[PDB]
Amino acid sequence: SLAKVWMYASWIPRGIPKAMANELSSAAAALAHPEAIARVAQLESQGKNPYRVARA
Amino acid sequence: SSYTGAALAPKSERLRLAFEEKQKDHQKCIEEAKGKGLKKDELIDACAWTHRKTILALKDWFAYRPPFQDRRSKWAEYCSIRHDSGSWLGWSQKFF
Amino acid sequence: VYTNWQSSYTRLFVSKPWMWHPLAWMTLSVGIWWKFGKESLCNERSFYIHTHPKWAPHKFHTVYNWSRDPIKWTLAEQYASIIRNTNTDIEAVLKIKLPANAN
Amino acid sequence: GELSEYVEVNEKGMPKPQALSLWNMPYAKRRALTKFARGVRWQFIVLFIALYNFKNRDDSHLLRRGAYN
Amino acid sequence: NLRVEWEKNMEIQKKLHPSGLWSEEQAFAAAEKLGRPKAGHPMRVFEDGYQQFDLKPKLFDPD
Amino acid sequence: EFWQMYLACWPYRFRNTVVEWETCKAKVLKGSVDLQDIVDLLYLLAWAYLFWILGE
Amino acid sequence: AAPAEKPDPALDATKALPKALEEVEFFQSYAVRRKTGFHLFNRATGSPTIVGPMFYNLYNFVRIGRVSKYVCWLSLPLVFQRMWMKNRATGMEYDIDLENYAPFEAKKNPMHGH
Amino acid sequence: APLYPVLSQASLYKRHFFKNIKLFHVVFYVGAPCVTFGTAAWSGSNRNSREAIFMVIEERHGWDNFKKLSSHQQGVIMQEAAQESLLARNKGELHLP
Amino acid sequence: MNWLYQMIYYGVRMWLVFVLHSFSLGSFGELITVITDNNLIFNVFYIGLLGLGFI
Ligand SMILES: CCCCCCCCCCCCO[C@@H]1O[C@H](CO)[C@@H](O[C@H]2O[C@H](CO)[C@@H](O)[C@H](O)[C@H]2O)[C@H](O)[C@H]1O
Ligand SMILES: COCCOCCOCCOc1ccc(C(C)(C)CC(C)(C)C)cc1
Ligand SMILES: COCCOCCOCCOc1ccc(C(C)(C)CC(C)(C)C)cc1
Ligand SMILES: COCCOCCOCCOc1ccc(C(C)(C)CC(C)(C)C)cc1
Ligand SMILES: COCCOCCOCCOc1ccc(C(C)(C)CC(C)(C)C)cc1
Ligand SMILES: COCCOCCOCCOc1ccc(C(C)(C)CC(C)(C)C)cc1
Ligand SMILES: COCCOCCOCCOc1ccc(C(C)(C)CC(C)(C)C)cc1
Repeated sequence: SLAKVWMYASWIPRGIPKAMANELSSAAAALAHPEAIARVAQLESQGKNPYRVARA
Repeated sequence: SSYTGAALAPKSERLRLAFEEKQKDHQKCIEEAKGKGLKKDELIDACAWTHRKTILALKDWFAYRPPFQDRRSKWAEYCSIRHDSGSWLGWSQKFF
Repeated sequence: VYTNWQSSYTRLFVSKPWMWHPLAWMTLSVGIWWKFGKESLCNERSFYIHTHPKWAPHKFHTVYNWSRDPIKWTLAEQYASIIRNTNTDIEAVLKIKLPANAN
Repeated sequence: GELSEYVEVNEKGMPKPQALSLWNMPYAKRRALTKFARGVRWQFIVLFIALYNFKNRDDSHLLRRGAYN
Repeated sequence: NLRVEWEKNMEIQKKLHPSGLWSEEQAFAAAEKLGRPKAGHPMRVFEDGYQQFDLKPKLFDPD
Repeated sequence: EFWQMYLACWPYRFRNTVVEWETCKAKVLKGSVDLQDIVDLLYLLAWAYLFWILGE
Repeated sequence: AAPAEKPDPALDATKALPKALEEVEFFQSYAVRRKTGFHLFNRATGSPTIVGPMFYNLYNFVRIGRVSKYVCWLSLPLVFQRMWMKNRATGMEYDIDLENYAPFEAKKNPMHGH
Repeated sequence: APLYPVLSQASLYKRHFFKNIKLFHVVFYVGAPCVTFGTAAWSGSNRNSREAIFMVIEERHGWDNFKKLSSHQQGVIMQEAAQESLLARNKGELHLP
Repeated sequence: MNWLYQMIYYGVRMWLVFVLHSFSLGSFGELITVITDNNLIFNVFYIGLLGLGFI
C-alpha cells in the first residue's frame, strides 16, 4: 500500500536524529533528579508546558 | 643492460678518487665562501660539511692496507676465495 | 631474623635466576644494537637513511625536506664547533695528493 | 614418537623397524653399503656443492694479470 | 559543486594542475609569476647511507 | 533547578514533537485551523527561516 | 611415567562463563528504569532500535563516575570545530599560482623527493 | 613496652590514603585527562595540525617571511593552511597515505 | 630452534594484528567521515555519542 511506501521512503530521514533523541531522553531519565521528572509529569498532566514553566 | 660482477677500479684507486672528488667539492665551497667575502670563522661554518666528508674519505683511504703477496694469498687467488693470510684460526681468531 | 630480602640485594640477586633474566635481557638488547643498529643507523655515515620514505617513513613527521636539510646544517654546526675547539685549518686537507698503489 | 637419532631394540638385541626393514639381506651386503656411510648427511651435500663451484670457479682476475697468455 | 566545477574547468584548460599530481609547466609558470625559485630536485640518493638497504640501488653516472 | 528541569523536559519534548505534528496534520487536512494555530505556525515559520539562514 | 593424579576441579572450566554472565547481569541491572519520563523513538516499522534502549544503562553508570563524567566531554567541542572548519574549507578561495607552485600533498613533487 | 618506633594513628590515617588505591581509581581517573588531552583528541590534533600548517606555510609563503608578519596575519595564514590540509583536495579528501 | 621461530612468528603476528586492525578501522572511519562531510544531512551523531563509542 501507499503507507508502506511512505514508511520505507521516510525511514532513513526519520531515523537520523532518533539516536541522539533517545540518548537525551535516557540521559535525562538517569541523571536528572526523579523529583524533577515527577514535576514534569505533573505539569504535563495539568496541560502545561513544563519547559516554558522552567524557563519562566 | 646490467650485470653483477667485479668492482671496476681497485679499492685503493677507488678511495683515492673518492678523496679527490671530495677535495673538489670542498675547494668549490671554499672558493665560493671567498667570493662571498667570508672570514675564517664564517668559512668554517660554511664548509665544515665538505671538510668532514674529505676527512672521512681520507680516513677510509688510510684504514685500508692493500694486501701483501705471499704463498697463501696466491693460493687463495688460484682458489678464488676471500682469504686472510694473517690468521691461524679464521673466524675464531677474533676470540684468540 | 636475617634475610637477603632486607639485608643484601647481592645475595638475593645471586639466589634467583628470575632476577638474572632482566639483566641478560638488557645486555642482549644492547649487544644487538651494538652489532646491528649502531653502525647502520646511528653513525654519521649512515644517518641519511632516516630520510628514506621506504625504510624510515615519516621519521620527521613528514617527507624529508631536502631543500632545508636539517641534518646537514646541524652536523655542520657541530663539526664547526669541533674545528674551533681543535683549531684545525680548513684548507690543509686540500694540499694533500695521495699516491696510488701502482703495479 | 619417531624421535631423531633414536631406535628401539627387541629381546634379541636387534633394532625394531620403524618404517622399513633392511635386516633380511646378508651381512656382506650391509657391510658393503655401510662401510662408506657415516653419521653425516648434509656436510657431504655442501661439500659436493663446494666442489661444483670450485670446478666452476672464476679465473678472470688471473686472466687480467696474464697467467693464461 | 561550485568549487569542483571551477577546479575542473581550470584543470581542463591547463590553468590548474590535475588532482593529486604536481605539474611541471604550471609550477614553473607560477614560480616565474611570483618571482620565486623554481622547483628543483634537491634530493641526493648518492648521499652516504641512503640506499644501503636497497636491493636494486641506483648507479652514479655523469650524464 | 533549571538544569534538572531542562534535562527532565527532554523526554516530554521528544514525545510531543510527534503529537504536535499529528495534530497539525489533522487540522490542516480537516481544515479546522484557527487564529491561535495560525499565529503559532507563523512563529514556527519565522524561527524556521532563521535556522534555514543559519544552516546555510 | 604413570603418576596416577586424581582430577583437580580447579583445572576445570565451570566458573568463567557464569562469572562473566554475573558481571553482565550486574551491568544490565542498572538498566532498570521507571515508567515516568520514558520515551524511546522506535524505528519506522515500530520496532525498537539497538542502541536506543541501552543508553539509560550507560548514562546511569556515567552518573556514578567521579572524574570522567566531567572531563571526557571536553574533547567534544573539537568535533564541532572540525564540522565548521571542513565546511569553511570546502569552498575556500585560493590563489591558482600558489596551488600550482605549492600543492599540498600532491604527487610527483620533486621538492618532497618523488 | 614496644621496642619499635611506634607509628602514630594520624600517620597511618594519612598513609592509608596512599595505599588504599584500587586499579580503576588510577586507570580511569588518569585516562580521562589523558584520553582528552592526549595524542588522540587535543594534543594530537593540535600538534599534528601544526605540522601540516607549517609545511603549507614554508611551501607557499616561507618561514622567515611568516615570522616577519604580525600575529594576526600569522593566524590568518595558519587557519588558511589548516583548512587546505583538512580539505586534502589532492588526496581526494582522504587523510590516508 | 623452533622455539626461536615461534617467538619471532608470534611477535610478528601480534605486530601485524595491531597495526593492520588499527589501520583498517581508522580507514573505514575516515571513509565514513568523507561520506558524511559531503552530505551534512548525515553529519550527525547518527548512532549515538556513547553507543558507537561503547560498542
Ligand atoms: C656420463 C657421461 C656424461 C657426459 C656429460 C658430461 C658433462 C659434464 C659437465 C661438463 C660441463 C662443464 O661446465 C662448464 O665448466 C666450466 C669449467 O669446466 C665452467 O667454467 C668455469 O671455469 C673456467 C675455467 O677457467 C673459468 O674461466 C670460468 O670463468 C668458469 O665459468 C663453465 O661455466 C661450465 O659451463
Ligand atoms: C502576525 O499575526 C498575523 C495573524 O494573522 C491571522 C490571519 O487571520 C487568520 C484567521 O483565519 C481563520 C480561520 C478559521 C476561522 C474559523 C472559521 C475556524 C472560525 C473560528 C476561529 C472562530 C473557530 C477563523 C479565522
Ligand atoms: C522549512 O522551511 C523553513 C523556511 O524555509 C524558507 C527558505 O527560504 C529561502 C530563503 O532563501 C535565502 C537564501 C539566502 C539569503 C541571504 C544569503 C541573502 C541571507 C543573508 C544575507 C541574511 C545571509 C536569503 C534568503
Ligand atoms: C566468553 O568469555 C568468557 C571468558 O570468561 C572470562 C571470565 O573472567 C571474568 C573476569 O571478570 C571478573 C572480574 C572481577 C571479579 C571479582 C569480583 C572476583 C574481583 C574481586 C576480587 C575484586 C572481588 C570476578 C570476575
Ligand atoms: C566487564 O564485563 C562487563 C561488560 O558487559 C557489557 C555488557 O554490555 C551490554 C549492555 O548493553 C545493554 C543491552 C541490553 C539492554 C536492555 C536493553 C537489557 C533490554 C531491556 C531493558 C529492554 C530489557 C541494556 C544494556
Ligand atoms: C580534590 O582534593 C584535593 C585536596 O584534598 C585535600 C584533602 O585533605 C584532607 C586531609 O585529611 C586530613 C584531615 C585531618 C587531619 C588531622 C591530622 C587534622 C585530623 C586529626 C586532628 C583528627 C588527627 C589529617 C588529614
Ligand atoms: C569486555 O570487557 C570490557 C571491559 O574491560 C574494561 C577494561 O578495564 C581496564 C581495567 O579495568 C579494571 C579495573 C579494576 C579491576 C579490579 C576492580 C578487579 C581491580 C582490583 C583487583 C585491584 C580490585 C579490574 C579491571
